[PDB]
Amino acid sequence: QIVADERTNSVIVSGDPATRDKMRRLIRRLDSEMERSGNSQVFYL
Amino acid sequence: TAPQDIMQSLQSVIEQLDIRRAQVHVEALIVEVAEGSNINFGVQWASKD
Repeated sequence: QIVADERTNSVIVSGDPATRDKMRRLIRRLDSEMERSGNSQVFYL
Repeated sequence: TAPQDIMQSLQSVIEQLDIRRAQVHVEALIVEVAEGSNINFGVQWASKD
């Protein structure tokens, strides 16, 4: 079970302490900072 | 106003569209040199009948 809270930009998670380990490790990678390159780039012609 | 992900995108765009503009000074030079001439010479007669 996963529910997201908009205001604080935070994910509520539920489960036993072993399952709340995995999603806590998997959310640290999905929160990793993108390097400079989004889907949008700016080309100076 | 956007979610935390779209925002961080739109901050790197605005950062790169906010650059300082260069200004240009454009001179034109319009030159004209004209030179005319003409010459006219001729004899005419007249008389009685």
